[PDB]
Order: sequence, then C-alpha cells, then structure tokens
Amino acid sequence: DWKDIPVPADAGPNMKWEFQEISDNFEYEAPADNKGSEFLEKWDDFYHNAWAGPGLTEWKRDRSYVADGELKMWATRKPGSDKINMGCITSKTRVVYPVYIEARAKVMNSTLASDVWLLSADDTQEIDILDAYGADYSESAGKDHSYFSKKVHISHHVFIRDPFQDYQPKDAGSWFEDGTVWNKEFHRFGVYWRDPWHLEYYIDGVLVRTVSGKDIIDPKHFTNTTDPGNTEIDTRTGLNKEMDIIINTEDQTWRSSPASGLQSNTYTPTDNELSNIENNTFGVDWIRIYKPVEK
Ligand SMILES: OC[C@H]1O[C@@H](O)[C@H](O)[C@@H](O[C@@H]2O[C@H]3CO[C@@H]([C@@H]2O)[C@@H]3O[C@@H]2O[C@H](CO)[C@H](O)[C@H](O[C@@H]3O[C@H]4CO[C@@H]([C@@H]3O)[C@@H]4O[C@@H]3O[C@H](CO)[C@H](O)[C@H](O[C@@H]4O[C@H]5CO[C@@H]([C@@H]4O)[C@@H]5O[C@@H]4O[C@H](CO)[C@H](O)[C@H](O[C@@H]5O[C@H]6CO[C@@H]([C@@H]5O)[C@@H]6O)[C@H]4O)[C@H]3O)[C@H]2O)[C@H]1O
Ligand code: NA
Repeated sequence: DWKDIPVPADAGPNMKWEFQEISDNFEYEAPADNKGSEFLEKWDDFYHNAWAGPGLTEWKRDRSYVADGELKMWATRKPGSDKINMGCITSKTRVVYPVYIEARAKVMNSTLASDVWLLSADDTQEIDILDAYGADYSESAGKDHSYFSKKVHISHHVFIRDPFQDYQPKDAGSWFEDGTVWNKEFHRFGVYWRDPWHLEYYIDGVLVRTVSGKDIIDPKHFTNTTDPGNTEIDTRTGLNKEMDIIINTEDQTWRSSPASGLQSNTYTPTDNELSNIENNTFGVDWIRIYKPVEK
C-alpha cells in the first residue's frame, strides 16, 4: 500500500513522518474536458497563471485527465501551427519545508520533458522532483537519444524576474544516471526539502544526491531580500517560500530551437512521432507528501 511504503528520508530524533491528505493516488475517473469534483478538490488543470508554457508548448486544460488508476497527460500538434498542446496541473494547496514529496511516475518515450516540480507563487524559487527527457530515439535530430533516456535531471532554480535571470547548479551530479532507461517502468522520485539550504533527492527509496549550503543553493545572492544579485551584501533567504506542486510535460526552447542552430541538436517530436499516443503520454500513479512530527 502506497501510504505504508517507508519514507527514505530521516524525520529526525523522536520524529515520525505524517501523511498529508493533499497526497493523491488518482483512483477516481476525471474526464479530460470535465474533470469533476474529486480532481478539482486538490488540483487545477492549468499552470498557476495564464502563461501557456515555454518553447513550442501550449498548455491546455483538456490535455490532462485521470483514468485507470493514473493521472495522465498527452501531447497533440496544435492545428495549423508548430505548437504542441499538452497538459499541466497545479496543486490547490501549497507546501513548505520541512516536507518529503514523492511521485511514482513513468517518464515518456518522447523528446518532450516529463516534469514534477515545486514553484513559489511569485516564480522566484523552484525545486525539481522529476525532470526527464525519456525517448529511446529522436527523429527530429536523426539520432539515438540514450544520452537523455538514461538521465534524470535533479535540480532547483532561483530567479530574478525583471530583468530575467536564472540560476541552477550545473555540476555533473545534477543529472543522475545508473544504467536504467527511465521510460520502461514506473519509478519513485522524491525530494526531502528540509530547510531553505538543504535538499536531498531520492530515487526508488535511495538517497542519490544531497544539495546543501549557500555556495550551491544561491551563490549569486538572487535570494537577497535587498538588492538581488549583489554578492557584497548578504540578506539571502534560500529556498524559503511556500510552493505550488506542478505536474506537466513541456517542449523547451533549448531543445526545439537549440543555440547551435543545428538540426542534429534539435530534439522535439515530429508529426510521425506524435502519431504514437502512448509514447507521448506521461502517467503518474501517485504523489505522496509527508511532514515530520514529534512522536
Ligand atoms: O548525445 C547528446 C549529448 O551529448 C552530451 O555531450 C551533452 O552534454 C548532452 O547535452 C547536455 O544536456 C544537459 C547536460 O549538459 C548540457 C548538455 O547540452 C545540459 O544542461 C541543460 O542545458 C540547458 C542550458 O542551455 C538547460 O537550461 C537545462 O536546464 C533546464 O533548465 C530548466 C528548464 O528545464 C529544466 C532543465 O534543467 C529546468 O528547470 C525547470 O523545469 C520546469 C519544468 O519541469 C520549467 O521549465 C521551469 O522553467 C521556469 O518555469 C517558470 C519559473 O521561471 C520561468 C522558467 O521558464 C517560468 O515562469 C514563467 O516565465 C514566463 C516568461 O517566460 C512568464 O514570466 C510567466 O509569468 C507570467 O507571464 C504573464 C501571464 O501571467 C503573468 C505572469 O507574470 C503575466 O501577465 C512565468 O510564470 C524550469 O526552471 C540544463 O540542465 C547531450 O546533448
Ligand atoms: Na494510482
């Protein structure tokens, strides 16, 4: 039973993990174009503001649904356009540290991203739980895609909004790989967001990466309360803001319109590849959320 699977993160001395009722195991039916009350108690079937998404992404309410025990989301070409319509949902309640969140999900066999992530209301602070490009092969690039099919990107971002600037860690351990081809099975991807300076990432019940301390979480002081980006003064908040849970797929600009301008680094679904619905359907069996409490 999903609620009983041990939590791999450590609740602390004389502490236990308490299951949060905002968790969802998606056992109800929610039609794509008419979600119903069970879905809508916990989720909104869009991004958290009117933006339709990055790259070729054009999010749609009717590209997410719940059926046969899973949250599902799929992708179709927008008629007359290069854009791809695909799903995005947002939690109606926010979470904050200390909190352990884990999704059991199956990365798509697509060049599109399969995402489970956390984002503050003001778009300044973000934590990835799952961010993966699962395809075995890319027709757009004409190449074996196993460089990506074997990697999951585990990261966090802090932003300055105007003018827009984005920091994330970029060391090699931010892409996890152990030989697993992610698109073949459901796996459990979790994060313990312990405090503003400490994240632990877990895959299948095992600690795979720790990101801890000011020098990796915010070395450019984008989180200063006074004068973001000024490293001479330190009023950094860290990852302190409460966050929405977002589940989606995305086409990103660095993939569909790469810097190099080269077809060979261009990874985005062709019309032929979009004809396979299953390959472009992202499935989430459940998402469970726990808080540490005193015994
Ligand atoms: O064989 C091939 C192989 O060879 C090897 O040798 C190569 O190394 C391989 O390639 C490698 O891959 C990686 C390994 O090294 C590099 C190599 O190429 C590479 O590293 C990647 O490189 C890239 C850098 O170029 C990437 O950046 C990539 O990182 C990505 O970074 C982001 C994007 O996706 C994730 C990747 O890590 C990541 O993190 C988040 O992911 C989520 C989805 O899960 C989102 O995409 C999120 O994006 C953000 O979301 C919100 C918050 O901020 C914005 C941002 O997009 C956004 O906010 C909205 O922003 C818009 C404007 O865009 C509006 O402001 C909107 O606001 C609203 O606008 C209107 C309407 O309402 C209001 C409101 O204000 C307004 O009126 C905002 O809400 C991501 O952060 C990197 O790792 C190989 O080739
Ligand atoms: Na389920």
